[PDB]
Amino acid sequence: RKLCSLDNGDCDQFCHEEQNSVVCSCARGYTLADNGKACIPTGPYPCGKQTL
Amino acid sequence: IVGGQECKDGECPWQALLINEENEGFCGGTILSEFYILTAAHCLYQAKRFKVRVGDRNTEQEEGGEAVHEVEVVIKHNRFTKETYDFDIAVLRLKTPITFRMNVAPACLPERDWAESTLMTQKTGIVSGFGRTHEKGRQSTRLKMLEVPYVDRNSCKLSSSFIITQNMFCAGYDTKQEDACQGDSGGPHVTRFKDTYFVTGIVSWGEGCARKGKYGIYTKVTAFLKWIDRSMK
Ligand SMILES: CN1CCc2nc(C(=O)Nc3ccccc3NC(=O)c3cc4cc(Cl)ccc4[nH]3)sc2C1
Ligand SMILES: [Ca+2]
Ligand SMILES: [Ca+2]
Repeated sequence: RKLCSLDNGDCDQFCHEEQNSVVCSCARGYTLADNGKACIPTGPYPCGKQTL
Repeated sequence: IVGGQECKDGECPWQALLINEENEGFCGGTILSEFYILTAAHCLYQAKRFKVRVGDRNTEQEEGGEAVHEVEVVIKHNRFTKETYDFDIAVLRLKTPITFRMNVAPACLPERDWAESTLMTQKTGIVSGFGRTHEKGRQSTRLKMLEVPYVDRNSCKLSSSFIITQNMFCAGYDTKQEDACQGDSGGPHVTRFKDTYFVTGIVSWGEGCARKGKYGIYTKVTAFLKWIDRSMK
């Protein structure tokens, strides 16, 4: 396994293979972090999170 | 839901409930955003007029977090077929926006290719609803959830007395007495990925509930992502 097939490319959410490298992206309501891998919720009640 | 567990506080916040004029639930839905609910097309033929309740876990008692929303626009898939329940999907636009809060939050829409190779290849997804607790019984007054295994397409073709189109997928157990049931229809099938929940299915149909060698049949959300996106404008 390589790229996205290897632990989701280390991405938090979506992983695509562009050229021969991993590109991570995020659902609406999240932004991609500086490290280009983590997804940071932009508000309260982002999609997909159980509520606390 | 037959078997399964109660949704505890805050566990199933994307659940919606369609309620008829008599204020009784008849189908589920999934919150996609402040204005849009995802449900099953077949649910639209079961009430002349209906509204959407969000934030409810116990229909026996208003616990203050519940809200009702009227439906402005119904968008039913044009290719839905009563015969086979193919294209069993609809989107509802609400007249007024949902306020997100404890027990009210949207599920994420995934991207199609990643969803198919990454989410639908996981072991299990989670289905939820206020439907029947047994094939012949009454509807749950509490919101229940159930973890259901994804089922091989071939196994599911063989198990089924009705055609399984490519717009459907199967989930559930061979013999174990756990399954969605009547009244769960329209509701969420979600797949967890790293503590984030993405919508992957719509509760569509089954031959009875929890029968041996039978599975639950869900609308395959990934086949409709563009349609949904268009419908939400
Ligand atoms: C092509 N068809 C469309 C609708 C249908 N409905 C059928 C049917 O047998 N319904 C039923 C009659 C009496 C009591 C219960 C049920 N089941 C249900 O209502 C039911 C919906 C459902 C959804 C999931 Cl994901 C899993 C199990 C399920 N069971 S068989 C069938 C075939
Ligand atoms: Ca209540
Ligand atoms: Ca079964």
